[PDB]
Amino acid sequence: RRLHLEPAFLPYSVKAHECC
Amino acid sequence: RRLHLEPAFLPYSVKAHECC
Amino acid sequence: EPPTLALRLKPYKTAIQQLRSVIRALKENTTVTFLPTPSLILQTVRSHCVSKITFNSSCLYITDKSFQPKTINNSTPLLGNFMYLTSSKDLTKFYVQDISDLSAKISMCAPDFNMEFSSACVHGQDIVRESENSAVHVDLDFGVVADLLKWIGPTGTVQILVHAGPPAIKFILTNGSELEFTSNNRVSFHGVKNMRINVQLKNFYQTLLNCAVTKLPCTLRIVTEHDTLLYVASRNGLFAVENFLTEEP
Amino acid sequence: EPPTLALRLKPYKTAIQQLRSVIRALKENTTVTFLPTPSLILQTVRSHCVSKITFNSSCLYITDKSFQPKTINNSTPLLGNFMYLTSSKDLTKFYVQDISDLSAKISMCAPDFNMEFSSACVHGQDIVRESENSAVHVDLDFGVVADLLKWIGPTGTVQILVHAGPPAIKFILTNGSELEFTSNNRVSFHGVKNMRINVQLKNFYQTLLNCAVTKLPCTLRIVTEHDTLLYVASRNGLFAVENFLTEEP
Repeated sequence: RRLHLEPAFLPYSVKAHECC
Repeated sequence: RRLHLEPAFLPYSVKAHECC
Repeated sequence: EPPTLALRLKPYKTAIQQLRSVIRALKENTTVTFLPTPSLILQTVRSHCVSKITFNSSCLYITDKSFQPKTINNSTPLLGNFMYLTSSKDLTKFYVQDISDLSAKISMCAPDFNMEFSSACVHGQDIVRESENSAVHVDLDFGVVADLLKWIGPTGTVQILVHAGPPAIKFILTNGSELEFTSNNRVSFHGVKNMRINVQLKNFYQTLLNCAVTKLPCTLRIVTEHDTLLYVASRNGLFAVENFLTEEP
Repeated sequence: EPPTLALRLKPYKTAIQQLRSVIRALKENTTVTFLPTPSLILQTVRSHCVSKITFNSSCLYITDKSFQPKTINNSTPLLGNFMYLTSSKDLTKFYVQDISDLSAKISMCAPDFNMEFSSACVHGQDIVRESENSAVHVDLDFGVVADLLKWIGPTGTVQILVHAGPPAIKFILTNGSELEFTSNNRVSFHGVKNMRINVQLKNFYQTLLNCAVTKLPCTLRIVTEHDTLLYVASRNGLFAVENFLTEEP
């Protein structure tokens, strides 16, 4: 999963595949 | 013939195809 | 013909030139995601800041919608900065094909040249996204953004204070200097709540610079659904610039 | 399988690192020629100077000898400096295929990457070559070359004077300062003739620097078969550096 986000950002993120 | 040589160099040159 | 995502060169070229500074400064912490929307998303990840650039549909063309989202790191094994390479004034064709689920086949053309490259795909990349609503939401004229940049510019933190009624937003520096904007023709306050966040000045300043490239209004939001985040974004008809910053202790 | 010319990476990598300075400074006046010998020739053309770098057989591998010589400009449409790109520490495979008489198909690999590019071929490119014999021919220890570099270094012309018996070679600057080398253990004089040429100091100095990369002896010759030329070359087991300079009035 290449670039890991700090925990604070995870809940505000979605996987690239479910993106627009 | 892309890069042209000044006349002074021509007699000392050969075509790339007859090179080694 | 495999699913293909192509760049419409006229608008794409206009877009990267406005983003030249941003593109050129990219390093190893950036990903490029190609979506069948169509869309192209660049996301730069830092510890307390996530920057995202999304190119809209007008910059792309998609043939087949079964094109599976493809994500690659921007730092390419021999070519280096991928996006920088797409900013070449000589580019005449740029497209991505979905041949395998494991890689992206990228094709580029220039006058008497053509190149192809296969980059391994990154799986499960998380993309930060703007929240539906939030604790605070203010829109600012570009001129206000310019004022902020001018006031801050040539470590440390900057405090962002928001006031309920009347609505107001204040940027406070450690040296006790404050810049405030009251509800008026230059700033629109949608959602407001009395709160104060602290963010890294460097990332904040950088965020303002990234947004300023649109020469258009910016949006600033403070989200509290989960950990407190500051959101600063701006967009034009070709792309949207979005940044998410976390709080500093 | 089409005729293929591949680079043997171990020696090729050793070679480009020694030539880093030269490779990095290449601009738009350089061609790359791929020969079935095998051989790879880089030739930089300037008004009064022609610089050539030839990689020997030990740096290459050729399958089929029917591989037609291919010449391309080093300045590639989107990748920029071609040879610089081949100096990437990540390179794991590099080969050129002769598919068409009109272009060269170049393939490059790196850990989880592979790229291909087709560059239009240059036709009738003239390659300057060292003459059988000449008016003057002197061989110099690397230490002598280092002395010359140190003496000249941090416009103008430099006079090169050669004396018959005893054999001697003198480099004269406009300011009346002369550096001379007499026949001894550091310089070997093969053919000598009383003559004096004038060359551009800048190109001469640059020529000495290019040759110095071998840390091995250099050859200096003054050819008079046609227009008077100064020839300065050096080589090692991987490549040969050769420069041809014309006289300044």
